[PDB]
Amino acid sequence: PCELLPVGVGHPVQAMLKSFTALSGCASRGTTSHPQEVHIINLRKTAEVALHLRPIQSLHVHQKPLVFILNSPQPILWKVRTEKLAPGVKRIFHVVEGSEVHFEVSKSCEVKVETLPHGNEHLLNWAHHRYTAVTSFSELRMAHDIYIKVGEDPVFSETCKIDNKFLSLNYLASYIEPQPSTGCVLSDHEQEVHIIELQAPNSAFQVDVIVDLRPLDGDIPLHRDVVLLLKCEKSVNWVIKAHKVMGKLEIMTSDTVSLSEDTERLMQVSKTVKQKLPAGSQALIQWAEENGFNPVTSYTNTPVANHFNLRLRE
Repeated sequence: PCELLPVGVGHPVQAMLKSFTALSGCASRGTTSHPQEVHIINLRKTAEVALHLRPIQSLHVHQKPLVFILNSPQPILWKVRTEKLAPGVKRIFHVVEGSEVHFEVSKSCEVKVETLPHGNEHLLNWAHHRYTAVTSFSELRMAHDIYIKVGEDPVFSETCKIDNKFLSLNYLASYIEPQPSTGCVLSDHEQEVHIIELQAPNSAFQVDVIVDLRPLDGDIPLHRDVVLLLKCEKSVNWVIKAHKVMGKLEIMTSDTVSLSEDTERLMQVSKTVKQKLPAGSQALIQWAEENGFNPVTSYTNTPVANHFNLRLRE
């Protein structure tokens, strides 16, 4: 009695794809002997971007003058959020026409509108003409939030040589995109059994696929037993993150399973034993019903995702 269909917003399982948007970059300690730090962001395709700023781990407070060169193909409204950045310090922002910068405030700070080149090397050259040395360069495929850790890190060489394989935890951007699925809702004894069949987690091997478990409500914690049948064509590590749900948790899969500390505390997780599950909705619902997991609540088939939001009834 499972009529498989493209799922709607009410389906209990909602798939998402999380990704880091870095394309290329560099970092340098070469600004140490210069009066200011220069950080370049080169964004690729009104748009709003939150720019989170904090010092590198080896610094308690950051007080060195800052220069941000914020390049984008279309205008952007920048929202600057800072933590442990000393007030009253001269911080400059170079943006494109139509772009603006807003802060969580006039005190040694200005926004300059520029004509900026689009090529990475040309933008780096534009910066070298105004400042002798640059602290970081990050080319990004887009983003909702950009996280920059300011300060001259000693691990870096003296120059900024852009590299398409460069990655620093100091300069990161995150993007989360909802993904479509097919599936069906079928239905008891304060238990829910959910079958998630993922075709691909993104060819990055043994990557994490998060299963986030919460009440649909969000304000009221639930007493519910949960059974998860997790199947993937590729090798994945299923990461279980339960919130505001207490009960038995049974996981059926041939893959490895990581449990969050909150999950092990909230729920009574049965020792996961590797289960060889069949493929397809028909064979998976039948397997569940034959191994004492009755009734099945839902089945979800997802072509691509590395994050699932499972919301339990009431």
